[PDB]
Order: sequence, then C-alpha cells, then structure tokens
Amino acid sequence: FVNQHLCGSELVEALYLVCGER
Amino acid sequence: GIVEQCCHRICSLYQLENYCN
Repeated sequence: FVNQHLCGSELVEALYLVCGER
Repeated sequence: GIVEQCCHRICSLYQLENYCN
C-alpha cells in the first residue's frame, strides 16, 4: 500500500482501516 | 475527490482521514 494506487476494494480496505475507532 | 486523489493519483493513508464521515 506504501506509494500504491488505492482503488475499489483496496480503497475500501484502507478507508475502513483509517476510520476505524474504539 | 478521494478517487482522484488516491486511486487516479497516489495519496498517503493520512489523506484518507478527511473522508471519514
């Protein structure tokens, strides 16, 4: 993911990662 | 837009936090 294009399911995966919280 | 910034182009994961609704 480092310096990678984030599209579709992979963008979704990153978004859930960043926005997840306790 | 997130697609233009992160899919079309390269963005850091830090730049995704702006789209946490």
